[PDB]
Amino acid sequence: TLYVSQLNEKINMQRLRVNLFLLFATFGEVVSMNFKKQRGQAFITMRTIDQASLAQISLNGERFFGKPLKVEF
Amino acid sequence: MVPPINCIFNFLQQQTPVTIWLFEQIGIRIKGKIVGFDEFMNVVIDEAVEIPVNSKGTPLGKILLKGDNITLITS
Amino acid sequence: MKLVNFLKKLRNEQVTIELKNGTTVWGTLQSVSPQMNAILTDVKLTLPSDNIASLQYINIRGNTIRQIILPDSLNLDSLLVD
Amino acid sequence: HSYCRGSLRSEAKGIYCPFCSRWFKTSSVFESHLVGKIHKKNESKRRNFVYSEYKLHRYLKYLNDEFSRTRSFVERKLAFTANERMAEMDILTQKYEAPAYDSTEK
Amino acid sequence: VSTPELKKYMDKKILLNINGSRKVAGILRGYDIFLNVVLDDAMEINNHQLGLQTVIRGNSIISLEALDA
Amino acid sequence: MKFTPSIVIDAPQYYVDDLQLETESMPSSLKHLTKPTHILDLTNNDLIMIPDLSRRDDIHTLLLGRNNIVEVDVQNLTLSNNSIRRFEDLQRLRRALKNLTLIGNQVCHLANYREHVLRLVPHLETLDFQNVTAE
Amino acid sequence: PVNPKPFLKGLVNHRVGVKLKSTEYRGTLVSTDNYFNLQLNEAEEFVAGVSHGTLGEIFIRCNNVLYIRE
Amino acid sequence: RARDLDLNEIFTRDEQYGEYMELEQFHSLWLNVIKRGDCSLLQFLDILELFLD
Amino acid sequence: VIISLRNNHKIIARVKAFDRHCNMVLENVKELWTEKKGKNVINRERFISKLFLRGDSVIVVLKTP
Amino acid sequence: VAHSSRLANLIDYKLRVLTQDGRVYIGQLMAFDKHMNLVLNECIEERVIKVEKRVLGLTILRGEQILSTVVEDKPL
Amino acid sequence: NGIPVKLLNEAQGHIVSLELTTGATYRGKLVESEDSMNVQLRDVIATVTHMDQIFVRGSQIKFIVVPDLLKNAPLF
RNA sequence: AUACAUUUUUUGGCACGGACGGGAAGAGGAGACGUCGCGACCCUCGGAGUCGUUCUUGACUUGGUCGCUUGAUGUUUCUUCUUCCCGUUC
Repeated sequence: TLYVSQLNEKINMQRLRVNLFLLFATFGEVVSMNFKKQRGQAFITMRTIDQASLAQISLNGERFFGKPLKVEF
Repeated sequence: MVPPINCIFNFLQQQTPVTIWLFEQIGIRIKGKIVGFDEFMNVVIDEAVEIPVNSKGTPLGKILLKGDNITLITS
Repeated sequence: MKLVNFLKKLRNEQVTIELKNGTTVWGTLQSVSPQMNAILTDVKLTLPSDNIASLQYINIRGNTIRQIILPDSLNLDSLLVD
Repeated sequence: HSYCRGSLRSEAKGIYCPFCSRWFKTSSVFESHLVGKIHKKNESKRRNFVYSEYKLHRYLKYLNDEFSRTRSFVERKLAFTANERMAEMDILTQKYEAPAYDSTEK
Repeated sequence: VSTPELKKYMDKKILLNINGSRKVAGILRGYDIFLNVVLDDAMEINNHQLGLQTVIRGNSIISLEALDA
Repeated sequence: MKFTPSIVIDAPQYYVDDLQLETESMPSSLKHLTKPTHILDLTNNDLIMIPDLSRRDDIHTLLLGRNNIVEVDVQNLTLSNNSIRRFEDLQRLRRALKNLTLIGNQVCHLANYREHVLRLVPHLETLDFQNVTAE
Repeated sequence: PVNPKPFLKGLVNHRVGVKLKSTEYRGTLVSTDNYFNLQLNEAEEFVAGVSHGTLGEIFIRCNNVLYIRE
Repeated sequence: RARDLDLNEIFTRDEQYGEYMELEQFHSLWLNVIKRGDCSLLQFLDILELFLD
Repeated sequence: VIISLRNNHKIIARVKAFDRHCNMVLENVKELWTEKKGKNVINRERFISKLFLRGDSVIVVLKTP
Repeated sequence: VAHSSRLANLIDYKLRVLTQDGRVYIGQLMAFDKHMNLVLNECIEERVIKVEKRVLGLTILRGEQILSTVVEDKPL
Repeated sequence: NGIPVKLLNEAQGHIVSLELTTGATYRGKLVESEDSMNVQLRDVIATVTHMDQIFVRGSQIKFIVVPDLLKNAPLF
């Protein structure tokens, strides 16, 4: 699982999750809330660990809905 | 606790102004006096009166209204 | 006595079925439950003025099925025997 | 060449016409009737149907053996019992959903 | 077979949401295995009470949402 | 490793995070899926052309990441990291589609690539994870 | 004292009218059962208090019934 | 050459690949046409025979 | 015999079977209804050879001598 | 899809499901009932212009409201 | 006995979602369930309007969503 | 290897060159009442977690508003033609 933050919190939750799924499907088979605490963040879970590492290195700072995303394990 | 059957029995004993509502039918109501009792909600109610609901009065005789289409009772 | 029994006896019949919502259903009855739940194969759903939708397997519920349109050739008296 | 040309002839009533469903004394009146407004109307409205009827005719003739075969089948199934009719249906079904070549052929 | 456990709601005022987008109010007095309700009377939802006590049939109840906690 | 009926039948099948099938040089024999999937994942394969599909009425999402798509013969189409090079090669998408992603394709660096897609495929609402705006 | 079933029994071979889940009816009652299905003779179909047709010999299914009346 | 050739998509089960022709359906439609039920499957076939002549 | 039905279908037909639920096997079947999207007036009816029927549908059966 | 006899024998298959209201529940049948109630593993309610879509999850579905069930795909 | 019923019972405690025939979705902690799906729920929203302790009669219930943890064990 | 139909399920309260489609313009589709969305001058600003007992479990908590500058959708009353473009079919 990778933890993403610095995401544009204006996107509706279901759209955010569907774009997240689409974007991250390129690395392997793939949780986001809008509470005050959790807004602008998401946890993306992959079946394979190598997929998570590849995603992390390749999409670090990728412009998503206008902002550069920050990814971490 | 006061069961429904018991209540019905009490009503019957009394002979009081009962106003029945119809299931899945807003516009109409019934108003009479309970005469009968059944294992199900079905009863016979002599001197009944059909009522159009306020969103007057209409003529009606003695009737048994069937248990399945009952909703409300009061007596 | 029972029509359920009769229904059960009717096996492997290519039949139309009509529902409470009017949907016409062309399919082969592989089986039916004691409570009229129809299990069809080689199924074809059409509405009563619009296009058709075909399906391989459909288990329709007993409460829905208004009228099962029976086959062309059928010996009814024989079926009705216990 | 034949059907619409008075192919149906009777020694008594003469020549019948598929389109107008009437007979005719001689070939002469038959020919001078094929230009009349009536026959024009009919042959112009009921053409497709007449032709389809004809096809049903000749194709059913070419399939006489199949027609008979089926009628037979009908009578058989009809004279079956419950178990019999069921087993027969089973057979038709198996024939229907069976490989065209068995792993056990010569 | 089993009794509807409405002993929590006994002697409390309840919104009986009933068939056909209607409502009833009133304090709960009794019930049975079919979920018929016997209740000391209240209004039909502006508002107007009918009856001293009331009995609602089981089938008719959509919901019985508690007014009191 | 032909995309075959046998291949599709042993393929991981699951409900994704829609019904999705987990999946090659040529797209073929999709008939065997029986139109039972909302999504099909064809990522990391060697497909050259997005073509060869049977009539599939269910199919709403196509994830085609890291393949070799250079030509195009449905609501979401993800084509990230493929080989589309000319704006004109994207023309067949006008006949479909609301979510489109073509990132990491040479075509991306062509002058006016974004405006070209917007005018030729107006049904797209989100392009490359950015909202198509009125301006 | 008067329950419904006995009343029903009493009212056999007598005029009755039935409303439905709606159209009014009017006919002489032939017989009844526990399920409250009906069999009537000289049936007249009161379409909201308008005798549309006189059917005669009929059998009413129980679940569509609303009420019985003289 | 013809690996995806399937007869069952051309013949119904009641036709048995040309053995029989399914005319029950047409017996139905026929009942619908004559506006009655005095007509049996066999009487319908008896009707069809006319077209052999 | 004729049967009235919940969905506005006058079923004129020959009865074959009968049970507790008032389900019926029917021969010589002739239904009567009206396919009509308003304002319109059409009266339609179709012949069916053999037909099973469910009982909840049945409102009132009748016999015309 | 296979040529089954009953519903019980086709347990855990991905299922299309219609209900009286007109919604379409899709998901794997985990468990059946005497009254045709269905447990669905990964359930998606699909309602109708064009298909509106909602992912539900693990769903108990009452048989009263169920009209008919169809097979969407194979297992796994 | 019904396995869906069992599942429902198990879901007691958990936050179930719950739509009726009317089409009025609820979400809440499942307080009590019976053989007939006579559900009680706490802290329940009602599609929106917040409300305390709703009771619902299974007859009028359409479908129930249970949390996906119950998928795991150990009823099936 | 040799079993039944009268409130919670299934006896229901159901029902009333030629076509086609989309979009735009010009002439002689429009009004409620709701329910979920494109933008923003705005608002707003950040299965998990704890404990008792024992080598693994039981308890307790947890987008709203304005526009559309021609967004999407049911109920419910009343009363189309021509031209241009793009796609399917023959």
